[PDB]
Amino acid sequence: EKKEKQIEQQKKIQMSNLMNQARLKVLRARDDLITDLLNEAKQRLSKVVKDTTRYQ
Amino acid sequence: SQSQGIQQLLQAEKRAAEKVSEARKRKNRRLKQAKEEAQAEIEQYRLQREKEFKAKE
Repeated sequence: EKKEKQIEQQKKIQMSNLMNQARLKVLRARDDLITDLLNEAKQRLSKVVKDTTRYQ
Repeated sequence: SQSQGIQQLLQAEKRAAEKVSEARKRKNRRLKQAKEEAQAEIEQYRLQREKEFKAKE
């Protein structure tokens, strides 16, 4: 009877293991995207300093 | 004459000792069999609960 009541808990456990991978993959993707925007911004700054007018 | 009384008394001791001793030995065997068969039935009930749980799982 206790093991039968635990069937909903087992579904939530197995689904949570999948969702923990999913959440952290999605969040790592968000951070990689913004990190690459900052990488492109650092490149764009290294371009801005080539124009002596703005760089002055 | 007297030999039938000798045979009755020797058989009286033999029967009264042996029949009781065999029943005492049977009592111990039946008690051991109760534990063994109870456990075997408990294992069959466990196997049923497990097969039933697998059908839920």
